Amino acid sequence: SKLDGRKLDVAVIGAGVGGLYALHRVKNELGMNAQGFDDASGVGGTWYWNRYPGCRVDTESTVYTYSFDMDMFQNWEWSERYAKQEEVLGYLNAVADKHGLKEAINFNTRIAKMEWQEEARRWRLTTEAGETVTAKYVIEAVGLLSSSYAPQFPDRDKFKGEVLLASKWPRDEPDLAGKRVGVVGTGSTGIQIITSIADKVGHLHVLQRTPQWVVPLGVGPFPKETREKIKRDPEGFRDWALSTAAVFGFDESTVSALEVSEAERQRVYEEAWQKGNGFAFMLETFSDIPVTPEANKTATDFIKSKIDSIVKDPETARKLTPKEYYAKRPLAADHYYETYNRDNVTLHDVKANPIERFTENGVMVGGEEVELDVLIMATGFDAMTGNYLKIETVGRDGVRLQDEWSDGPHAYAGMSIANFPNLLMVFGPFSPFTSQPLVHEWQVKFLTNMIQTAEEGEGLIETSREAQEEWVRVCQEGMAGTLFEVTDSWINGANIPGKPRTSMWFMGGMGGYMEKMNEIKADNYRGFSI
Ligand SMILES: Cc1cc2nc3c(=O)[nH]c(=O)nc-3n(C[C@H](O)[C@H](O)[C@H](O)COP(=O)(O)OP(=O)(O)OC[C@H]3O[C@@H](n4cnc5c(N)ncnc54)[C@H](O)[C@@H]3O)c2cc1C
Ligand SMILES: NC(=O)c1ccc[n+]([C@@H]2O[C@H](COP(=O)([O-])OP(=O)(O)OC[C@H]3O[C@@H](n4cnc5c(N)ncnc54)[C@H](OP(=O)(O)O)[C@@H]3O)[C@@H](O)[C@H]2O)c1
Repeated sequence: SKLDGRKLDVAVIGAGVGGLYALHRVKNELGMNAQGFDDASGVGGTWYWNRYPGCRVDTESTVYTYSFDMDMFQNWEWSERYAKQEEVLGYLNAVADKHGLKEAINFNTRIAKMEWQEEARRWRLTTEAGETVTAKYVIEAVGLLSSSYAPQFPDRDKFKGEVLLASKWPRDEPDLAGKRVGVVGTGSTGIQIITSIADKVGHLHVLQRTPQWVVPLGVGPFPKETREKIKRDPEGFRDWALSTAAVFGFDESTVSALEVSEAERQRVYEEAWQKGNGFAFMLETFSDIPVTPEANKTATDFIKSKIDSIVKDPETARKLTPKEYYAKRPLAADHYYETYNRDNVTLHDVKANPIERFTENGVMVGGEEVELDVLIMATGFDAMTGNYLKIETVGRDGVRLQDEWSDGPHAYAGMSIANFPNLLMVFGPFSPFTSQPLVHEWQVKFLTNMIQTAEEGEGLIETSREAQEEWVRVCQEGMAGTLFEVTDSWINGANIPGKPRTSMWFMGGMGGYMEKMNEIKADNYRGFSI
């Protein structure tokens, strides 16, 4: 192998949003000998793999975009407000084409192991094919929502049909027309598939373990007026977006739902309902919706009244009504609840009627057979830690990341890990809960500036255990003051049997994150030893 034996300054793991910019920064902007690695055959990460029907971003294309190339930031002709998967993938390919990244990426190359060599001051990487690559620094951009999860029901051998994984959709597009199709899952992926295929399949069986509080997305044209605002001052727009908590293209509300009149609550929620977008409904309306049960109930009572008015069959309306708080990743899709009024859609509550096993012709659900041609798993991810822990990662004195993270992840600022020198993450665990591209850019700029500083001397970046544990503690405390603390979902690991259930996010928003990180940088990179 020509790769075998290669010696790099920087290895970038991943060629999604994070890895592409990380590689551009170290190779093109900083002039380092750097290459990327991805098990995918091309760039795009998320947008390369998730080719399922209806896949689309929930962040407006004004903010789900790079800003580092100011020409593309102001002039890329996004076709609509919320870009579909193919368009995002096309954009990432155009970025990689323009900046010569593909020639510096080793595609179809999975990193199986990385081991710190203290005397050599290098990381030794082993690919799945057994090739050895060394790098002074590793920038790990393997994604928080990249390790697919799907239950394996008994007797799959008996089933004559197809079982598809939405997050690793087949490269040859499946034929769904006229078929009996089951969808397992009603998170963001499931609701996109459901609304995309309901009028194409012969019959759609929605296998719903837990309904969530869906609001409209507001699919529509690209906001020309925001783009005019950007062109006055694209850096100012970028900086404004980063100053918000979620970086979703709006200012979060500072008004408590409980300090206004009932008429104002109704006005605000109706306005947000017509505007669309789940993050806006949860955060642009009032300030305390995911904080107190009383405020949360004003929002869910509103959504419940919509469900009841839309869904013709009352029992179906009740099955679509969650019992949990509105305290998961907020969901949005257009014409969602109306789907259940179709004569070819059946909703199954598979908490009350569990999926028991496969049969020859379908699936057993609460004691009755549901005949299926196709079963689509929209079941999410071993989130946050899944793909980090798939790389055997050996740090100082042989310490294994698998052991360090045995009770949950521990990391400093979502970018470094104590006992793993010169290993930097893009948007790792304990990052802020934000839209990702503009925040990836900010983090990449922060960590590559640390690399450049390290390269002026010894070339060693170590992170303090105490700083890491204090960062983790701040994230735990922030979660513990919200309803996310008492609402199980992938956000706290509860969706994976056996997985530690714990806080894994910084909860102060991007504005608060940057303030903390800038204070750390100003205090001679407190918690880092460079
Ligand atoms: C359906 C879906 C919709 C989403 N919508 C939004 C949205 O609207 N707004 C938003 O902000 N975020 C959204 N996200 C989050 C999305 O993950 C991020 O926006 C972003 O795409 C993540 O980029 P990344 O580079 O961090 O990781 P990824 O996109 O996951 O890319 C990581 C790449 O590295 C590969 N890789 C992993 N391990 C290895 C290894 N050992 N060796 C070699 N290669 C490896 C992976 O296979 C992958 O190709 C969505 C995610 C999904 C799945
Ligand atoms: N529109 C977008 O921008 C978009 C689209 C897709 C994904 N994403 C991102 O990716 C994240 C994950 O979304 P996702 O929908 O793929 O996954 P998800 O939010 O984890 O939802 C998974 C769904 O599958 C059900 N599920 C999991 N295991 C199951 C099992 N054994 N048996 C039956 N049902 C099971 C889950 O029910 P339970 O609730 O009972 O566990 C849930 O309804 C999103 O929250 C979001 O951050 C964004």
